[PDB]
Amino acid sequence: MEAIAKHDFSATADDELSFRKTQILKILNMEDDSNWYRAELDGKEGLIPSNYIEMKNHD
Repeated sequence: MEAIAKHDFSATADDELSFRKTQILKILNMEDDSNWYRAELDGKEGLIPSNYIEMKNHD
C-alpha cells in the first residue's frame, strides 16, 4: 500500500509523523483511526494527518 501527501506537516502526537508537500509516504496501517494513518518513512513508523494526503503515491 502506498500514499502521497501534499500538505506540509509535523506530527501532533509522539507516535505521529511529519512530512513535506509532495513527499512519498509508505502507507501501511489504517483502521483504528479513520483519520490518522500509520505510514513509514526512512526507518520509522508513524501516524499522519489523513487530510494532507490521498491514495496514489506511485514513485
